[PDB]
Amino acid sequence: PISATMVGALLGLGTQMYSNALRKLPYMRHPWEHVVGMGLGAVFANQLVKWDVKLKEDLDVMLAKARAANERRYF
Amino acid sequence: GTLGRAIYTVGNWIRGTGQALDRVGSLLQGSHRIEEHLSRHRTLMNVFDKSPLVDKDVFVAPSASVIGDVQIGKGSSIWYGCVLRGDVNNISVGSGTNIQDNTLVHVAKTNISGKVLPTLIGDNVTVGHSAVIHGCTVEDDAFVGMGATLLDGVVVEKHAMVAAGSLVKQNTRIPSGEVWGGNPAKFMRKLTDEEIVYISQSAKNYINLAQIHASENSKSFEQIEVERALRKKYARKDEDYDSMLGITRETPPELILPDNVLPGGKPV
Amino acid sequence: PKVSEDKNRNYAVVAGVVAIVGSIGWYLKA
Amino acid sequence: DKGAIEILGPYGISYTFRRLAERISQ
Amino acid sequence: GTLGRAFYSVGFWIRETGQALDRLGCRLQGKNYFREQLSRHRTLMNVFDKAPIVDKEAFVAPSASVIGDVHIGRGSSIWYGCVLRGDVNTVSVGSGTNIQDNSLVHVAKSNLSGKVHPTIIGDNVTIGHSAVLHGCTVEDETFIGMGATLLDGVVVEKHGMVAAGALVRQNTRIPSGEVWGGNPARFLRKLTDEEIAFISQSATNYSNLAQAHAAENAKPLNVIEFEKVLRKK
Amino acid sequence: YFNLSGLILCPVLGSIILLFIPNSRIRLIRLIGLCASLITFLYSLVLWIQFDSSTAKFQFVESLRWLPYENINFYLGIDGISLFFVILTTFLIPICILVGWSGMRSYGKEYIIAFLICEFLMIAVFCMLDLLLFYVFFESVLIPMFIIIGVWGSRQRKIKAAYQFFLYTLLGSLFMLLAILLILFQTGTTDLQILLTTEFSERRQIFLWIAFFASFAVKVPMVPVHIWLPEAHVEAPTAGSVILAGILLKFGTYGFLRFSIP
Amino acid sequence: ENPEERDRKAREHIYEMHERCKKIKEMWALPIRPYGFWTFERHNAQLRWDPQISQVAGRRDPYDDLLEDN
Ligand SMILES: CCCCCCCCCCC(CCCCCCCCCC)(CO[C@H]1O[C@@H](CO)[C@H](O[C@@H]2O[C@@H](CO)[C@H](O)[C@@H](O)[C@@H]2O)[C@@H](O)[C@@H]1O)CO[C@H]1O[C@@H](CO)[C@H](O[C@@H]2O[C@@H](CO)[C@H](O)[C@@H](O)[C@@H]2O)[C@@H](O)[C@H]1O
Ligand SMILES: CCCCC/C=C/C/C=C\C/C=C/C/C=C/CCCC(=O)O[C@H](COC(=O)CCCCCCCCCCCCCCCCC)COP(=O)(O)O[C@H]1[C@H](O)[C@H](O)[C@@H](O)[C@H](O)[C@H]1O
Ligand SMILES: CCCCCCCCCCCCCCCCCCCC(=O)O[C@H](COC(=O)CCCCCCCCCCCCCC)COP(=O)(O)OCCN
Ligand SMILES: CCCCCC(=O)OC[C@H](COP(=O)(O)OC[C@H](N)C(=O)O)OC(=O)CCCCC
Ligand SMILES: [Zn+2]
Repeated sequence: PISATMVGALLGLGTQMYSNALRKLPYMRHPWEHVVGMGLGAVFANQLVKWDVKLKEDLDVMLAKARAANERRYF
Repeated sequence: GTLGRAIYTVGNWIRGTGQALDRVGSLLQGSHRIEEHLSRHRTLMNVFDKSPLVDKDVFVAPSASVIGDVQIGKGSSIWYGCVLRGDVNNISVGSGTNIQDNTLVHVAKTNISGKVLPTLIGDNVTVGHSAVIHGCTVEDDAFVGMGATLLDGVVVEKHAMVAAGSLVKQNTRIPSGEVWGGNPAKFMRKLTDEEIVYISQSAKNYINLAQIHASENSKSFEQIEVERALRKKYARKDEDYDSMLGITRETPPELILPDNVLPGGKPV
Repeated sequence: PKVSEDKNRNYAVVAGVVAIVGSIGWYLKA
Repeated sequence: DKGAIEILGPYGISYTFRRLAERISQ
Repeated sequence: GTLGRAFYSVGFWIRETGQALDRLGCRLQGKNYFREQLSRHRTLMNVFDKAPIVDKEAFVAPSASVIGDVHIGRGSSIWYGCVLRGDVNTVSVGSGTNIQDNSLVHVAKSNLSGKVHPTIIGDNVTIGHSAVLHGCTVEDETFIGMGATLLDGVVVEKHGMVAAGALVRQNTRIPSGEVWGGNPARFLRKLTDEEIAFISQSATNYSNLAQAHAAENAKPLNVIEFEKVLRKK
Repeated sequence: YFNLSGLILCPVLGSIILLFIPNSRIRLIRLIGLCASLITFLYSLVLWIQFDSSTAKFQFVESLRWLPYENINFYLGIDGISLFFVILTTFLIPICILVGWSGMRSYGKEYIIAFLICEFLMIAVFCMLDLLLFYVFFESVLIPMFIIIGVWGSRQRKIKAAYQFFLYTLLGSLFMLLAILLILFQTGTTDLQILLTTEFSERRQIFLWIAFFASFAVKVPMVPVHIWLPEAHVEAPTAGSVILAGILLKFGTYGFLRFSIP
Repeated sequence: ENPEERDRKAREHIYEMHERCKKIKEMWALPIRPYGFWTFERHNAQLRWDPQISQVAGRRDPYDDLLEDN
C-alpha cells in the first residue's frame, strides 16, 4: 500500500527539486541533497503519523474527562 | 600537528573516493563525453624558424593568435579572437595601430598575383571588428571600418577611411581624404576635419583602453582571488551603518579604473 | 606537505565529525 | 441577455464596487 | 535513444557527486586550486552521441570549435578560429579541403524555417576567410571566396567559384565554371583555365602548410612558460 | 483487481511525471500525456466490465479518513448512474490531447498538465459519496479551467469571460456550502448513505432544496443564468470547449440526480 | 465482488456511521464552560499555596505574632 515512508520520500524529493526549480537551477543540481531530502521527508512523515496516533489518544482522554464532568450536572 | 596529519589523511581518502566516483560516472555515460583538457592554444607560435617580435608595451589578448613572422610596434594592441597569421610572408603592425576583436590579418602566398608584397599596416591605424585583411598596405593614420574586407593589392593612403561592411577589390587605391565604401567599394564622399579628429581620438582612446585589458589578462591566480573577494565585499554599500559606526569604507585602488577610460573623466 | 595548517578549520572539522557521530548514535541508541 | 439580465447582472450595474471600493479612503 | 539519455544523465549525477567529494577532500587539506578559472573550451565537443569524427591526418587548430556530428576527411584542415557546429544535422567535410581562418560552417538551429539541410563539403574545396556556410552543399574542386555568405538550399557545382564578399541567396545553384559575386549573388564572368589551375594548386599548398602548422602545434607544451605563469609577482 | 483508487491515481502520476520533464522535449511530453489518458480510458473500460447491475448498493467502495473523528471521510463509490459519466470523462481527455497535437509546441507542458488535473478532479466528482467532499471536488475544477480559459484564450476578451464564469460559480458555490453546513450540523455527518436515511423536516426541505438549486442551476443553465455559457464557450480553445460542453454541463444534472432528488 | 460481503459491508457501514454520528452530536452538545470548572484542581492553586506562605511576614494576622513568644 501507500506507506508513510514512500510518501515522505516522494515529498522530500519533490520539495528539493521544487527548491531547485524556484532558483532557476537544474532540477538535479546537487544529487546528494536530494537523497538528504528523501530521508528527511520519510522521517517527518513517520513522525507525523506517530504523533497523530498519540494526539488522537490524548484527545479521546480529554473528551472522556469533559463528558464525565458534564454528566455530573444531573446529580 | 597530529590532528592536522589525520585530517590530511582523511582528505586524501575523500579525494580518492571522489575520483573513483567520477570514474564510475564516466563509465556509466558510455565514454561518449570528450573530457576537457589543458589549454593547448599558443598565443605566440613559430612556423618556419620565424618568431613574432611583439614589443613590450603591446597588449596581445590570450585568445589572440600571433603566428609566424609578425612584427608589432610599441603602443599597439591585438584584441580578443584576432588572428595574425604571418607564416608565408611578413606582417608588420605599426606603432599605436590596434587590431580589434575577431579581426583577421593574413598575408598572401607571395605569388597570389606574381609581385605580392607583405602586409604593412602603418602607425596609429585602427581596424574595426571582424575585419579581414589579406595583403593590404594600409598607410599610417587610416581607418578601416568593422566588417570591412581588404583584398590583396589594396593601399589605404593616409587620412583615408574604408566604410564598415565594404569589399575593397584587388588593386584598388583609396586616395587620402575619401571614405570609400560599399560592396563594390566605390567613392562615397569626402572626409570632414571632424572625421579626422574622430579617427585620431579613437586611436588614442583604444591605446588608453588596451592598458586596463593588459593589466587584467595577466594577473596571477592569487591576485585574481583577492580582487574577486574585494569586488564582492564592496559590491553593495550601507552608508547609514558606516555613519553610525563612524567609519568610511573606501573602494580599494585595485577596483579603480584610470580616469582616461571613463566617459568624461570622472574623478569623483 | 602532509599537514593541515589552519587550526581553526581543523577544530571545525573535528566538531562536524563529532556532531555527525553523535547524531548517528542518538538515532541508534534511542 | 444584453439588457435587463446584464444590467441587473454582474457588470451592467454590479460594477458599482469601483464607485464603492475607491470610497474606502474616507 | 531515450534509454541512453537516462544513463547519460545518471552519469552526470554521479560525476557531479564525485567532483563535489574531490573538492571537499581538497578543502580539508587547505587547497583551493579548484577555484582557478581555467578555460573549458574543447576543440572537439560532443552533444550526447553526436561526436565529431576527425581523421588522424587532419589539422584542427586548437582554437577551432568543432561540435556535433562533424566528419573531417584525410588531408583536410580546420584553421584558427573556425566554428563548425552541426548538431541538428550533420556537417560533412571532404578530403583535401581547408576551412580557413575565422570561418563559420554551421547548420540551422531550428525547424521553424523548414527542414535543416546537412552541410556537405566536397573534396579540394577552398573556403575563404570569414566565410559563412549555413546549410549549403558545395561540390568538389570548388572555391568559396573571402567573406562569402552562402545560405541554405544552395548548391555550388563542380569547378564553381563564389566571388569574395558575395551573398548567395537561399535556394540558388551556381553553374559549373561561372563566378557569382555581389549582393545578391549574380553571374559575373566565366572561369578561365589559369584560375582553375590556381584553385587546384591552392588546395595542395594549404594541405602542405597545414602539416607544418600541425607539427608546430604537436610539440610538447613548454614548461618554462608554465613556470613563468605560476610565479607572477 | 481494478478499483477506484487506481483510476484516480493514473492521471495523478501522469501529471506528476510531466511536471519534472524539460520543456525542450516536446515529443516526450505529448507521448506520455497521451499514454496516460489512454491507460485511464482502458482502466475505466475494465471498470465497466466488472460492474454488477443487480444491486442498488454502491460498488467498489473506498474509504480514507478526513476528519479525526471519522465524521467526514473520502468515500468513493460508483453506481449505475455515475458509471457512464466516469467512462465519458475519461474518454474525452485523450481526444482533447489529440486536438492540440500540432500546436502543442506553443502551449507547452502546462496544457497537458492542466487537462490531466482536470481529469483527476472530474473523476472524483462522479465517484464521491460524501456531500462535503463532493463540493470540494465540485468547485476545484475552477482553477484548471480558469487557467485554460485565460492563458490559452483566443482574444483579449478572455479576461472578461473568465471573470464572469468564476464569479457565477462562486455565487452558486457558497450558497450551496451554507446548505451543506446546515445539513452537517443537524444530521451530524455528510455521508450520502446516512443523508438518504434521515427524515428531514418539511420546513427545512424547501430551504435546502432552493440552496442546492442555486449552485446546480448555474452549471445546468435554466433561464436567468445562461449568459455565461455562450461567452465561455466561444472564448475557449477547441479542446477547452469539449470539456465545458461534454462534462462541465453534466455536473448540474448529476448533482440533481444524486443529491437533490433523493 | 462477492454479493454477500458487499451487502454485509454496506449494512455494517451504515450502522457504525449512525453510532458515530450520535456520538459526535453528543460531543458537540458539550458546553464551553464545564459544570463547575472552578472546582477543578488546576483552577484551585491559591488554596494550596497560601497555607504554605501563611506565616510569611506581610501576611500574618496581627495577633499571630503577639502569641508566638510562648
Ligand atoms: C500530504 C500527503 C497526503 C498523503 C495521505 C494520503 C495517502 C494515504 C497514506 C496516509 C498514511 C501516511 C500519512 C502521510 C503523511 C503526509 C506526509 C507529511 C509530510 C512528510 C514530508 C496514514 O494514513 C493512515 O494513518 C492512520 C493513523 O495510524 C489513520 O487511521 C486511523 O488511525 C486512528 C487514530 O488513532 C483512527 O482512530 C482510526 O479511525 C483510523 O484507523 C489514517 O490517517 C490512515 O488510515 C499511510 O499510513 C502509514 O501510517 C501507519 C498506518 O497507521 C503505518 O505504520 C503504522 O505505525 C504504527 C502507528 O503509529 C502502527 O502501530 C503500525 O501498526 C502501523 O504499521 C504506516 O506503515 C503507513 O501505512
Ligand atoms: C564510493 C563509495 C562511497 C560513496 C559515499 C562517499 C562518502 C564520503 C564520506 C563522507 C562524506 C562527508 C560528507 C559531509 C559533508 C559536509 C559538508 C562539507 C563542509 C565543508 O565545507 O568542509 C569543511 C568545513 O568544515 C566544517 O565546518 C564541517 C565539516 C565537518 C564534516 C567533514 C568530515 C568529513 C569526513 C568524512 C569521513 C571520511 C572517512 C573516509 C571516507 C572515504 C572512505 C575511504 C571545509 O571548510 P572551508 O572553510 O575550507 O570551506 C567551506 C566550503 O567551501 C563551503 O562550505 C563554503 O563555501 C565556505 O564558506 C566554507 O564553509
Ligand atoms: C510541510 C509539507 C511537506 C513539505 C515537504 C517536507 C519534506 C521534508 C523537508 C525536506 C527538505 C529537503 C531539503 C534538502 C536539504 C538541503 C539543505 C541544505 C541547506 C544548507 O546546506 O544550508 C545552507 C542554507 O540553509 C538552509 O537553506 C536552511 C533553510 C531552512 C529554512 C527553514 C528553517 C526552519 C524554519 C522552521 C520551519 C519553517 C516554518 C514552519 C512553521 C545552504 O547554503 P547555500 O549554499 O545555499 O548558500 C547560502 C544560502 N543561505
Ligand atoms: C557528499 C558530497 C558532500 C559535499 C558537501 C558540499 O559540497 O557542501 C557544499 C554545498 C553547497 O554549498 P556551497 O555554496 O559552499 O557550494 C560549494 C560547492 N561544493 C563548490 O565546490 O563550489 O552545501 C550544500 O548545500 C549541501 C548540504 C548537505 C550536505 C550533506
Ligand atoms: Zn589566406
